[PDB]
Amino acid sequence: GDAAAGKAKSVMCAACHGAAGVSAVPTYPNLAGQKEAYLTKQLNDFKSGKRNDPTMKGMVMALSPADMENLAAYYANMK
Amino acid sequence: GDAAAGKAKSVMCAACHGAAGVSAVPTYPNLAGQKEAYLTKQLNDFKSGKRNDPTMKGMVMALSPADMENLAAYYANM
Ligand code: HEC
Ligand code: HEC
Repeated sequence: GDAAAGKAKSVMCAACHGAAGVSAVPTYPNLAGQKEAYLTKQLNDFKSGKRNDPTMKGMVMALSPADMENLAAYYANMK
Repeated sequence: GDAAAGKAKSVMCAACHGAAGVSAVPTYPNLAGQKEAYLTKQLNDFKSGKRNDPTMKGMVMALSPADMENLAAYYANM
């Protein structure tokens, strides 16, 4: 959805996925420029438990449907 | 893993993930420049069934552990 709203919500995400969506640790994925619909589905799937990862299930706990779309827009538009 | 061997096993993967690791389709992820260790984990997780996606489970059933490392290195280093 809204890239700017996503930025506002990305401070925690940046600690692991990087300030510009490129991670510095090899087990944390890069998000910069990823497909927006794919990113949204992953966040939806962590929240629902469809994709089991204890760290990310925890990170999406407080995210609304709009928040996940917005975070996806923020990373997808990274160049 | 061995990027060169990976590239040689990548024809099927390229059909959805793109010839240069950037996909054309909104629900298919880009793999280009992704972290090698992360990509390797996901492939192992599709094969073990720990990550559920009917399409990718299918795609990994034929791959050895080395093939999966090799594909990961191929995408990670492009
Ligand atoms: C570490 C403490 C993290 C923080 C903070 C955030 N994420 Fe994360 N993320 C982390 C790990 C270890 C993984 C991989 C899980 C695995 O299967 O090995 C991820 C993965 C994601 C993904 C999936 C990417 C993909 O290519 O499929 C996304 C979309 C993602 N993370 C986004 C994201 C957001 C929006 C965060 C804050 C709200 C966030 N992550 C925090 C580790 C960590
Ligand atoms: C479509 C018909 C595909 C073919 C052929 C291959 N993959 Fe795939 N891939 C596909 C989908 C629909 C998804 C997303 C599943 C989801 O969770 O929505 C994926 C995902 C991957 C991943 C995970 C990437 C991530 O960021 O976590 C990887 C590492 C991957 N695909 C690699 C890969 C390889 C090596 C392939 C052939 C051997 C391959 N894919 C084929 C769809 C399709």
